[PDB]
Amino acid sequence: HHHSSGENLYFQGIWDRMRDGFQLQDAISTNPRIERQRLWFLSNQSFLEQSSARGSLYMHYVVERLEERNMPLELALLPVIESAYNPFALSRSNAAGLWQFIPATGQHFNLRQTNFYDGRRDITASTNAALTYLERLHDMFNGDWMLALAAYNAGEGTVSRAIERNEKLGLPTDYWNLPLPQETQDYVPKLLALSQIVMAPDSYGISLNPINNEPYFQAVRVKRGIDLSSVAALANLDEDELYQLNPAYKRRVTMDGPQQLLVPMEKAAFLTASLD
Amino acid sequence: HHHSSGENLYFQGIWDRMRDGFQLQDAISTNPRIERQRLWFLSNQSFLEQSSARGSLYMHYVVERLEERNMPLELALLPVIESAYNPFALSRSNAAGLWQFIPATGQHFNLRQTNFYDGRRDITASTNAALTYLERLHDMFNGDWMLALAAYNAGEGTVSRAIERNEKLGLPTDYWNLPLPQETQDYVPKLLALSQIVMAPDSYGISLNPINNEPYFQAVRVKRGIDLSSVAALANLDEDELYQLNPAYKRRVTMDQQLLVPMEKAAFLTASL
Ligand SMILES: CC(=O)N[C@@H]1[C@@H](O)[C@H](O[C@@H]2O[C@H](CO)[C@@H](O[C@@H]3O[C@H](CO)[C@@H](O[C@@H]4O[C@H](CO)[C@@H](O)[C@H](O)[C@H]4NC(C)=O)[C@H](O)[C@H]3NC(C)=O)[C@H](O)[C@H]2NC(C)=O)[C@@H](CO)O[C@H]1O
Ligand SMILES: CC(=O)N[C@H]1[C@H](O[C@H]2C[C@@H](C(=O)NCCS(=O)(=O)O)[NH2+][C@@H]2CO)O[C@H](CO)[C@@H](OS(=O)(=O)O)[C@@H]1O
Ligand SMILES: CC(=O)N[C@H]1[C@H](O[C@H]2C[C@@H](C(=O)NCCS(=O)(=O)O)[NH2+][C@@H]2CO)O[C@H](CO)[C@@H](OS(=O)(=O)O)[C@@H]1O
Ligand SMILES: CC(=O)N[C@@H]1[C@@H](O)[C@H](O[C@@H]2O[C@H](CO)[C@@H](O)[C@H](O)[C@H]2NC(C)=O)[C@@H](CO)O[C@H]1O
Ligand SMILES: [Zn+2]
Ligand SMILES: [Zn+2]
Ligand SMILES: [Zn+2]
Ligand SMILES: [Zn+2]
Ligand SMILES: [Zn+2]
Ligand SMILES: [Zn+2]
Ligand SMILES: [Zn+2]
Ligand SMILES: [Zn+2]
Ligand SMILES: [Zn+2]
Repeated sequence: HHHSSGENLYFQGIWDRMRDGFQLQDAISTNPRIERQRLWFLSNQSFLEQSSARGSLYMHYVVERLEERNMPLELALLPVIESAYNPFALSRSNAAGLWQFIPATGQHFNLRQTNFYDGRRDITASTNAALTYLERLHDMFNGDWMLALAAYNAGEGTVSRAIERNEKLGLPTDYWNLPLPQETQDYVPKLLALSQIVMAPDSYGISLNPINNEPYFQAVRVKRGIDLSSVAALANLDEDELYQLNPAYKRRVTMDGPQQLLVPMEKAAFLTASLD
Repeated sequence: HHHSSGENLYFQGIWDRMRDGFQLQDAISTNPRIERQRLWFLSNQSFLEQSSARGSLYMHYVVERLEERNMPLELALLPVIESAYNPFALSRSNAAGLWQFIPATGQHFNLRQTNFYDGRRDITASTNAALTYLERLHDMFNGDWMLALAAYNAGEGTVSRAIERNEKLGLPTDYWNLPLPQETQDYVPKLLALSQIVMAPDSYGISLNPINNEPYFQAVRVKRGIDLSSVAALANLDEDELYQLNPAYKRRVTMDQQLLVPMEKAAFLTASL
């Protein structure tokens, strides 16, 4: 119960703002599995740097959504481990977008999947769905964020079955003792290790890319037959940047999508007035 | 039902959109207490009409917040019964804003209360706090929205103590069997009755005030303490309308960084401020 309710506008950078809402640091065990993931980040330092530079487009939005819901701000780092904040990322299980929704879970959250539009890549739709899913999982596991994260990665069924197996054997049923697939064994310590580094990067000899505490994009209502090319030309925008903000459109063809477009803040007023 | 933003253009108005996200209709009992509240609304029809006219400023925002959290859209009616969608409404217990936060609960959610600023009246801050509170209450009562609503009105402690009392007596512990203060006895059936009317207004001989399924306002960044009078003059806005959208400011001086403005002036004010 650290509710900010809109005073976090005063923070200079996004990292400080994120740190303000961290909720999982108090209870971090010193399980060696966390140390193991911490070393991975230190020895692959370009991973966080590249994720941060891409993340600069999206992180402000993610942070504000988490704050509004009073959810742990460590979850603003979840796309780092899921997708390196690359919304075009696609796993071999066909997990898609920043939040790595598989097709069936995406479908459950009404993240539409056509040949030209994939709602799982849509920044705003996918983020709100992911936070809703995470909240639901947390509720299903009696408020335990470790089990919720495990279930996000492995599925609620897998985690529940692991719990019941341990109950029958007379083993403890906390996340750390569950016999989960290796990916899920690594998943939670990975997030915890990364959050420790983000909390105190100096202490690991790391420097984070400065990211300002300001919105990068604004949603603009548009018409049906307006191409990204046309919007780019109209506002003298970099078409690559527009695509990175609107990655749901495969082949950059604006078909099959909602009548909303994310545009850079500095051109938002012009495009609002021009298109709407 | 999880809501996608592609359904939105097809909705006629906000009432259709609201109904789409209703989650509490399936399990509404036919307890006489609900019928009793339903009759009150039918015999005092101006109540919902006045609430709807005020609500036209705010309802779209509330609906979108509820959708993105997959929370019951019946909760978009909670400000009707709490405040008639009037953010200046103030109970004798000093419950304030659309969502009627009392001082201590407001404080808990960091809704600041000075002689010049009351965060409880702030549309976006109060709404997000209320939804968070409601979600937390729902979680505390094992997903039961009846108990959550009762707790919103009476407090978590009161409801928990009523449940424990019934357990010891060997009574069921569902909302309907708790002997709560009369306000809280009426509170939940009031919301359910109103949602039934909104769900099928034809069936009660009611026609709801048309409200478009479009945003009324947009948030605009301001980096300084500007007067709302100055903003109103700059954009040729009615100062009253600006105040209704930004009711937290007693002194209208701001100083106390986001400002809600009518959609049609949003681009101009974004560029100007
Ligand atoms: C002489 C005469 O008869 N004059 C008529 C006026 O009475 C009438 O004004 C309206 O009257 C009704 C009372 O029947 C009143 O309804 C009340 O509205 C408030 C909300 O503002 C509710 O209070 C909230 O209740 C919840 C609990 O459920 C609390 O959690 C919340 O904190 C309370 N909020 C506040 C601010 O106190 C009351 O419960 C509700 N009473 C009910 C449903 O019985 C209307 O507000 C009055 N409206 C106005 C504009 O005054 C008028 C019609 O407008 O007609 C006159 O003739
Ligand atoms: C957000 C999301 O879609 N989560 C789903 C998850 O995806 C995981 C899968 C993982 C992934 O794609 N791993 C494969 C990596 S590799 O390409 O094979 O190396 N990434 C996603 C988010 O963590 O898979 C499990 C299990 O199917 C699903 O549980 S279910 O309810 O039982 O279906 C769960 O819903
Ligand atoms: C959102 C909110 O602030 N809810 C609070 C609620 O307010 C209620 C009070 C009621 C109200 O103002 N009633 C009095 C009306 S009258 O003017 O006296 O007739 N309206 C508000 C929202 O439902 O009062 C209870 C009990 O104190 C609080 O529980 S506590 O945890 O035990 O403090 C609860 O937090
Ligand atoms: C398969 C692989 O090596 N992917 C790279 C990993 O670092 C990482 O993989 C992601 O692992 C998550 C579990 O920790 C999965 O939930 C997620 O789906 C998976 N993502 C992808 C695209 O395979 C991510 C980004 O860090 O992709 C690669 O970079
Ligand atoms: Zn709290
Ligand atoms: Zn803080
Ligand atoms: Zn669901
Ligand atoms: Zn919950
Ligand atoms: Zn919790
Ligand atoms: Zn069990
Ligand atoms: Zn819907
Ligand atoms: Zn629920
Ligand atoms: Zn006026």
